[PDB]
Amino acid sequence: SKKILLPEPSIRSVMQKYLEDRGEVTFEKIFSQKLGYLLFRDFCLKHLEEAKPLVEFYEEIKKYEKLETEEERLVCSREIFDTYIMKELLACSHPFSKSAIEHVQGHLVKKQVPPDLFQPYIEEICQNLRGDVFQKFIESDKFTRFCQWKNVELNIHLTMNDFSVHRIIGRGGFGEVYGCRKADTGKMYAMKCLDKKRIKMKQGETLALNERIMLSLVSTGDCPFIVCMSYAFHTPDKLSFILDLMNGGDLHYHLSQHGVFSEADMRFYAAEIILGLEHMHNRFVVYRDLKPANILLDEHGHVRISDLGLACDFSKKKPHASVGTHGYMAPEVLQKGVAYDSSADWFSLGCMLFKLLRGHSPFRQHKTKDKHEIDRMTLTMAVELPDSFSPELRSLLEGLLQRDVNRRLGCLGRGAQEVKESPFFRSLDWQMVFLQKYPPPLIPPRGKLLDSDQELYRNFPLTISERWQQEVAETVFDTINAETDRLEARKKTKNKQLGHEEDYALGKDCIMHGYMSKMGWQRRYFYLFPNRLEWRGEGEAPQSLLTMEEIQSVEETQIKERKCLLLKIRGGKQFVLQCDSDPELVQWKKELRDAYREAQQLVQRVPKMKNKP
Amino acid sequence: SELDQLRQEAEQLKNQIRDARKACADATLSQITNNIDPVGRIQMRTRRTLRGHLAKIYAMHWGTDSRLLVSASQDGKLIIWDSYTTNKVHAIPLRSSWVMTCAYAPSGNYVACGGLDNICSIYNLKTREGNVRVSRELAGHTGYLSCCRFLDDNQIVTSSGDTTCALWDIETGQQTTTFTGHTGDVMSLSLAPDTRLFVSGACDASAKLWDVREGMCRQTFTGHESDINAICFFPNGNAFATGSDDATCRLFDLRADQELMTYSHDNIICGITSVSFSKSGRLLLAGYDDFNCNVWDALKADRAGVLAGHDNRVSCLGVTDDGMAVATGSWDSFLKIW
Amino acid sequence: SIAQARKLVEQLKMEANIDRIKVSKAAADLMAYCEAHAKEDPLLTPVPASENPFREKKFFC
Ligand SMILES: CCCn1c(CNc2cccc(C(=O)NCc3c(F)cccc3F)c2)nnc1-c1ccncn1
Repeated sequence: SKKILLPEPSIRSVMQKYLEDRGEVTFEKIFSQKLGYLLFRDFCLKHLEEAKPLVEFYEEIKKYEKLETEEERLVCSREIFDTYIMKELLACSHPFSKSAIEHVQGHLVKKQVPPDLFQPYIEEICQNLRGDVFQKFIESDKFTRFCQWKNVELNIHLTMNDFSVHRIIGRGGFGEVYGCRKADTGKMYAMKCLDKKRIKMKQGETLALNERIMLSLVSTGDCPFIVCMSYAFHTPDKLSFILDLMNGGDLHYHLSQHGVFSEADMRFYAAEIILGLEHMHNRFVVYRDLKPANILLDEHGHVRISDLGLACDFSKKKPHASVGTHGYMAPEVLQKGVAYDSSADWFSLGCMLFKLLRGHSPFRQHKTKDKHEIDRMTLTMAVELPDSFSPELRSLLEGLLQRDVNRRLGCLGRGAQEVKESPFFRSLDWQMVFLQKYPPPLIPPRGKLLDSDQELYRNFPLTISERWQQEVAETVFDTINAETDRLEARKKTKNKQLGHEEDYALGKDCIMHGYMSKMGWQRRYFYLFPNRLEWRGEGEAPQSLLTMEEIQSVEETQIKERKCLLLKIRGGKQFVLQCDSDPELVQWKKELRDAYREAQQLVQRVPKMKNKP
Repeated sequence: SELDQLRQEAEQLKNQIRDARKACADATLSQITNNIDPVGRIQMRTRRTLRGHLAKIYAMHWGTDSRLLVSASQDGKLIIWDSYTTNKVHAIPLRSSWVMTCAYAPSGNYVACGGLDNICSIYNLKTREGNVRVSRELAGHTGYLSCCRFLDDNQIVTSSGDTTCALWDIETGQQTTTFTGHTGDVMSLSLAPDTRLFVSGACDASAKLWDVREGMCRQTFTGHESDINAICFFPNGNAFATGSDDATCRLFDLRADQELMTYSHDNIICGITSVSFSKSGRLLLAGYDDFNCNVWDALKADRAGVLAGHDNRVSCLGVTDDGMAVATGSWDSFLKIW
Repeated sequence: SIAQARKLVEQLKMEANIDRIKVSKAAADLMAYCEAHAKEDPLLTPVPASENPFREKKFFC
């Protein structure tokens, strides 16, 4: 029902080949996945005493990387060096280079302790983890468990039944946002659920399309300052985005209640917005709709940049069209047929931050409809700075609101770093803004159906590996591992006393094995061999089969709304097969087709075996 | 052309060899046998059915005890059966699925088999630690194992699609003697009763006789028009029978150095896959791809009876040393004893 | 095929120089053999059903 249930360990046979065909059974690829790391970690710590010290050393460096001050780093660098460097050397147990030993020591004697001090040792740990150790990992239960977990991932088909909806959050142009819990893990998300009817009516199909594409270009790297996506899927009638949840309302809403903010409070919001914009700009996306309405607050008052529907990808093809809200657009943006890049947001930011301090856009003097005069003041008015402002604030705004891109902050040179280096932000530690350690100034209170058009929305569904694996790691991962270990332990003790099948796959030339089902459904365990496909019920050996010779072809087909393989057999006969998952399906197809085409190539060479007239 | 200057020379010997034989051909076996009484309707029935294999059966061979037999199947298993009761003595899962042949050692201590693995694997049927384990893999051939027969526990002979045959020291695991000459895949071999000689039959449509010890081809017999699939020694050691894709069996005499007799009929249209004689040599049993086994009067060339019990190719057969019974293996996955 | 005709010649050199026998003699002996062993061929000469494992035999060792 709702609980996550892992497949049995036998799924390894199918799964290992799936991954191996895709290049995904390598140390780099597994080690850098969250769940791959956690399972590789356990294996080294508990089941091989030659890789124990390596991973210990590794995790101790990774803790060291995150130490806030230079003094914490003098103390910890010395502990690491003592335990993982000097002692191992004295124990003759130190598998690392002379240059590694000297790089750290040479630095440590001079009391220079940068966060990346131990980088050469990181690369050499991986070097020592990457060969035999990694191979031994593949040969063990912990990779069997990786496969079980990977199986669940690549078989994700999200619907509404999978979530639990609480209450509404907002409305928009084609749809609305909602509060939801996700049943299996309990992780709380925001569900944006746009309607296809209204989309085709407003003809904003290019819009919904843009957002989903821009979201996936953004939703890697666990950025704290943009509302990112974890899933996307479709239903008969609507398009879901499962997004990071924000309950605290927007800065437009709060500006109106609180009134204008101090120079000190704007600063904090600015800091966070700048790191959001740094994130998108490093992935070649200009936001273009930076305004207070588009910045959201969580229960603690930390902020995120929200609606991505007007954002642009400027890597390949640079935008020139005027797009955005009128009192925040840049001179380049308004100018017809003029290319711009990320420079737009830096101007908007200057506009947006002035509004926090003064209650209106610099270039608007209470004009409602009249976009023109706003734009004309943008293209002539050097904005008047009240004497109230500090000179640090003054030059920041004067830098960001330069009319030429040639001069502006964050434009010619090094991007967000030019901004971060302003005297206005000189009190800040940018590491601490990122880690969200500065206290928020406001804590929010605690009380025409078309079959043709559907195919525009194929390639909409999506799951972000990195997002899903973190959801699992932080919620159910440990408890399900403990449970499905206990399940299996009793399966072993059951089979051992019920005459265990000394596995029928071993010591022959079996290509692959696993569960599938077949009507004449019936669940049976299959063994594919170079010249036949055996299968069996439980508590016996295989007592029936099909030969690679009598298989004419293998196709995918559809039965009772499910995808299943269809084998056309020699005697004009048919054979139908269900799999539990899309990977299994894909891999049987490939291996069956491989095997029979090669078997039938062989038999023809052998006069005793082939058919005669 | 040095190669011309020895090609016509290959003819002036191939003619000289036809000559010496034609000179010996003063009568025919059918003329000599024309007097003796017919054998009379040999109406054998099926007395046992062996169920167990899951796919085609490709080969079988009787133990010298006229009671146990091994069969070998597309299902990647040897099965050793007890024909008297129908029980299975061992069910041996193989390392390679693609076995084509199997053999039983005179002692009953070993069985051999092979196929597209290009390996003749020997199985100890009585491991000191009471188990059935592979005790040797004979590697050397560069084509598929098509047939094999033990001389004894330490010696075996093997035929192959690489066109060679070979005697093996099982202990050394080496070819003690190689037998080259054939120009096509070799399908079958029969060992003479005295195991001093053996014949082989190949897709070049010729059969050869070899000196086990000296490692040479003594005589080459031709006449078939297509692949020779099966070959069998006559009990007295002086003749042998073959079965071909050409729809005929033929009998060859060693000392006459030529064919004596052809067994065919205008209704019988597909190839023979297997042959052997009854104990006295009077009957020649042959298996067909038409699903039957025909029983021929070896001496008169008459069809004496049929065995119609299989729903696909009859792929192999054997006659028990005691002459008590015939075993037919089939692509239908069953063996029957008759 | 240089030294392929060489060994094909001398193989036939051997195959040619065996002393052969007349067919009538070969067929005579074949016929003789069968006749001398007809009594002992159970497919030609039935044994009692109780001696046949595949019909009526009861006791086996
Ligand atoms: C409190 C809701 C604020 N919010 C919006 C606001 N935008 C929005 C909300 C619902 C539907 C649509 C929509 O139909 N957008 C289509 C669209 C574009 F995709 C691009 C430009 C205009 C436009 F109408 C747009 N989008 N996501 C959120 C949101 C709310 C809470 N947590 C996380 N995210």
